[PDB]
Amino acid sequence: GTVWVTDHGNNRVVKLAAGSNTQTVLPFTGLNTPSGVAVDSAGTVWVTDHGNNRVVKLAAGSNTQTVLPFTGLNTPSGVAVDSAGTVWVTDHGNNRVVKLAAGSNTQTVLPFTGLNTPSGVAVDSAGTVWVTDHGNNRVVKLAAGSNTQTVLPFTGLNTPSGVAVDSAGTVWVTDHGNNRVVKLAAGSNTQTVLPFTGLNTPSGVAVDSAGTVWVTDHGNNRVVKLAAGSNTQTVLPFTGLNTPSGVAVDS
Ligand SMILES: [Mg+2]
Repeated sequence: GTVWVTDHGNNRVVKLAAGSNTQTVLPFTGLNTPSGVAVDSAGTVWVTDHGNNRVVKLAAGSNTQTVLPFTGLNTPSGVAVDSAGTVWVTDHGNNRVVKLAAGSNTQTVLPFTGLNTPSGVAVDSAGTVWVTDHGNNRVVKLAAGSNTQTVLPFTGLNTPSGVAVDSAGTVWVTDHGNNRVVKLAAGSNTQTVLPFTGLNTPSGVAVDSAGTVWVTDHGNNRVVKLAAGSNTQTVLPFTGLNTPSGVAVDS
């Protein structure tokens, strides 16, 4: 239930530990316009350091930032990590999605086709990869071991900015251009719209195993949350956010 946020406008990553209402600032260094964040159950944090065309990670309680050995990134927009430690990145400026398997020294390009300005990525424990294909107003997926993408049956998306998936295969998307969050359950082809209100250019979404949903409400400099079944959003007690770009939660 810990929440991490890329506080883009302030070139920093903040967190609110489970049970705390006072954020901490993580000791990343030299970030610029950081665009997204991913975490694992060990509390390692990965960040797309967008303005520096790189991906960095920080282990829990450390003072060591590691630059991951990706190649040729341009304006990278989002990151996802699985329990095996593979890292996926939406390489926005190159219209592609790349990954580093844990322990690999060079990235792989995923066999998506026709992407434009991809904005975000999520993975599940089966290794399925979902991408917000922002420039085409759609969400695409590759199943583990497949090289044939499919397009999810969302409707009416505009400049979608981020995606999250749970262990049941439900998919949530920040439909940025429409100021809303939409979801599709696994066996569903009819989206619902979550009861957030007053969102402005929402930038990212995270879910936990209990079905709580957190959203970086970028245009209002805040993070909002709906617990599973809730109909009233809660503004988290972060302070000083500016143009926040992404959010990740752990269990
Ligand atoms: Mg973004």
